Amino acid sequence: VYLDRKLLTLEDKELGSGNFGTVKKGYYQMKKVVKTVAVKILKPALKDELLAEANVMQQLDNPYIVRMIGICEAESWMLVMEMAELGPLNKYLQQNRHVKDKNIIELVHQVSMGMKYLEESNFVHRDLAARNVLLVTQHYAKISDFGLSKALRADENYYKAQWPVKWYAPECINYYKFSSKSDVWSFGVLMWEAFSYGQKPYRGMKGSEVTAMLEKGERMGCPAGCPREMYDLMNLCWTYDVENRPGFAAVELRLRNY
Ligand SMILES: Nc1cncc(-c2cn3ccnc3c(Nc3ccc(N4CCN(C5COC5)CC4)cc3)n2)n1
Repeated sequence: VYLDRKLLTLEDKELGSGNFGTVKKGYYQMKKVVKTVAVKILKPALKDELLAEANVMQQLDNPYIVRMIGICEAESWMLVMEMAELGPLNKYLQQNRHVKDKNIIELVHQVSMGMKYLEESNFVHRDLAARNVLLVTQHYAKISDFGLSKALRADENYYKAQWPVKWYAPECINYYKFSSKSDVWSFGVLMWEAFSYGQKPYRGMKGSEVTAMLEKGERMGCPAGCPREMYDLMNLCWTYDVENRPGFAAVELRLRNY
């Protein structure tokens, strides 16, 4: 899974950044054709964290998950992935307010299929948000940013940590337990973000203020122009009790029929 640095050419402009360091556009010389790529370039536990991210991506093979090309150890550690040219979903929608709601449903349904696969694979994403959905085209979305993801043990359906608070279900905040159902709650917030054309959720509120609101049974309101069925699904994703909240099979199934 180890790439040749001479076969990788990086562009100076940067696509994004994270605690890991920077993301740059590049080109990798494949078997004959050259492939456009996005490269995460490492800036102390980050190397192990980047390698863990690569380990998850190596195991995943689904049309709605960003594909990794490989890793390269050169001037810095690099995670080379196929390029999703149109970038993060939230920024795209902030700049393209005329996408049809039908178009949004198609994109959020694609996200549920990638997440259904991840759930079937017993991986939890733990960072599912509109900023981590990338557009290949306006009609093809892929899930990215597996830096926090975990492979669940064969005998448990959750990972217990020893944070993007606004995307986390109550059981994550209160008990530190992350499951596919926790990702479902995030998917509900992601849906809200998508239908709000990339506005931030719980605008102007502290994480502790968000937690108090949810405990009161309050939820974000319906974004302007959002179809009732999609708001209803969001509310179902925001079911307080992990046991009664739907899984991705149920979410994906509802989205497919709609
Ligand atoms: N963890 C992070 C943090 N940041 C980025 C990424 C990231 C990861 N990936 C994996 C595959 N593909 C991508 C990708 N792709 C991308 C494509 C286009 C843009 N945009 C840059 C700004 N641009 C304006 C400046 O000129 C117009 C709009 C398009 C950004 C990212 N990004 N991962």
